[PDB]
Amino acid sequence: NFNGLTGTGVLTESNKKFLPFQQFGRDIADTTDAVRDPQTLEILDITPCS
Amino acid sequence: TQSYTNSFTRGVYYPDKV
Repeated sequence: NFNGLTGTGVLTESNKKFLPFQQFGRDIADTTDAVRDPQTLEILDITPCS
Repeated sequence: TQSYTNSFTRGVYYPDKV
C-alpha cells in the first residue's frame, strides 16, 4: 500500500515515464500496472504474483 | 478589442493522475 492503493504482486522497477502529476498507472484493461513511491520517485511495475 | 476566434482544440485538461 502506497497512498491508499492496496494490492498484491511483484515489483520490477520499470523506467515508465511517469510525469510529475502521475502517481498511479493503469494498463489497457483498466488494471494497475505501475506505481510511484510516495517518498522517492522510483517507478515500480506491479507484476502479478505466481 | 473583443473579437471572437473559435476554440479549435482549446478546452481539454487532465482529469486524472493515471
